[PDB]
Amino acid sequence: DIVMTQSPSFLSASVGDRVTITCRASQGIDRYLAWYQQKPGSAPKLLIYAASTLQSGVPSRFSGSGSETDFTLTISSLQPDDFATYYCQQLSTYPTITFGQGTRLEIKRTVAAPSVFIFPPSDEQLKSGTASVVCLLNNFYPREAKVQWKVDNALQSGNSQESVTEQDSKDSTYSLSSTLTLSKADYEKHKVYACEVTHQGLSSPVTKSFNRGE
Amino acid sequence: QVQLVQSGGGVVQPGRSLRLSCAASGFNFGDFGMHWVRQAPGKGLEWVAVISYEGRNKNHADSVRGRFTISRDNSRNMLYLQMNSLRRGDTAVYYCAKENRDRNYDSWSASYSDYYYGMDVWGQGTTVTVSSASTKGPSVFPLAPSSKSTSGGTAALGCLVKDYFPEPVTVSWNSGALTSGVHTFPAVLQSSGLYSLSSVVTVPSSSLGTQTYICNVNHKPSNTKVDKKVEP
Amino acid sequence: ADLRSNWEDLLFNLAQIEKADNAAQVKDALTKMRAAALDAQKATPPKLEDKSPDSPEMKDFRHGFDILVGQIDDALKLANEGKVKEAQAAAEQLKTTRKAYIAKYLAKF
Repeated sequence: DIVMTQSPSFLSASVGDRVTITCRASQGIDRYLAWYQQKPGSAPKLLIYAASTLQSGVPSRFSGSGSETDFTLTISSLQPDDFATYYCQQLSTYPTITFGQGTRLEIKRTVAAPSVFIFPPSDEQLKSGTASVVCLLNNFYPREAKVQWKVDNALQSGNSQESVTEQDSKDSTYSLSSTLTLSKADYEKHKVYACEVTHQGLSSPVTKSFNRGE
Repeated sequence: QVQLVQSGGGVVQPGRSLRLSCAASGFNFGDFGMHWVRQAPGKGLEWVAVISYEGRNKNHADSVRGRFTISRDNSRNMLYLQMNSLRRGDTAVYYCAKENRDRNYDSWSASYSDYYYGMDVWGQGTTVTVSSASTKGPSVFPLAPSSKSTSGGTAALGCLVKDYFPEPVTVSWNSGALTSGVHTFPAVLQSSGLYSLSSVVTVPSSSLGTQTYICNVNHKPSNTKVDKKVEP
Repeated sequence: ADLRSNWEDLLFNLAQIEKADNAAQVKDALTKMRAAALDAQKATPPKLEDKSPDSPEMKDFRHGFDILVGQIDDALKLANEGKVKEAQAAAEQLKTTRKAYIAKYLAKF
């Protein structure tokens, strides 16, 4: 099947910026390409079809172009309503249809350092055979943030799951939770557990850490 | 009003089957091809199937062919997706969608007007969760305001909502009154098959001795409610 | 059959040919395309209702289906000989022929 590759996957912009999103087809699809907008919790919305035709009701600041294998979608001057994920869709091989992987458009703002907190396992949870350590990175920007868990200066992977909020309504920052899970037999096998955080807004990586009995 | 209203879905175990429905109104249903499209948790749109205006011609994506069957009943303005041999990878929100006709064309004109011009009207989406897990209420542990959950001006505290199924839970803090500086994170699916999340709030170091903070968790699929208060 | 149903038989069955892994699927799809093409060849497309059967457009319409059926029959003979991928390759030209010879006569009026 034809592969649609959108670029970039993520980009930041401010209200009033001119924004360009590209899609690239693994082979020629003439002009049979459509663009969609999707916000979380809602269905996609058709913006453009036949590569350049504006669906009725879509504001004129959206526009599309391209032929054969290279296509772009342009927003002349952003509005707050336009922060969303955008998908291209090729229909040249109808009735086989394929989508691009999407491009998320986010609000740009100034670098904001994460305020980092760590929480020890509450021992109601201890009495039930497993321990979870949680590290919180509050209200940071940009999204790119590296979190590494040190247990007694020995670092891990394959043992940690993380989650991120969406860009905040008020201040356009992100927050991130990293949860480290162990069987409590191994939880007090060891001694120190550290949450090391790398971020653009921190001069040097920050590690806030606990010890069993902290 | 041109619209598609979906019904069906829910939690279904692997290898079993489910039927999605999509009721259309406000347009000539039997003049348009119809599609199913799905979106797995946190991922992009994936095209699933299409059926011709008449129901005589259809096609399905490689990933569902032989297990999913699109169909329609024009006399009842109904579109169906019959899903058999369900796999955990089929967990998704499923959308039905009407084929768009190019606006220069009032009626069918083969490839000038139909097929190649996207999908203009979408249903509201139906969640399908394929899991062997059983309905279980969460366990709720505090994230106590430490002396390391410190900023010198504002403290952070929260609640760990561990091990529940299925989605969703709801979290409030002291029953609706505290809403500034709240962050409830998206649930993550554990290898266990159950979900878990954390909710946190940042408060002034001032209020750790003058106001109480309780998180109210609610998991309606299990009818379990827990109000667990968070202090040092 | 309705002209739209015949048109859609040529569209949807090309996908069945491209995804096939055995001869039976290819011949079943080619056989439906043949019947759709012969039935549509008997029709009067809506933009040609003012025209005599001896007009260049009507002759052009009817004979474009002759080109298509000839090409369908070449693919079909390969599929009957068990040459699946040769038959699949030969079926790729059907979309080109359909656009170049038939599509324009389906525009409204």
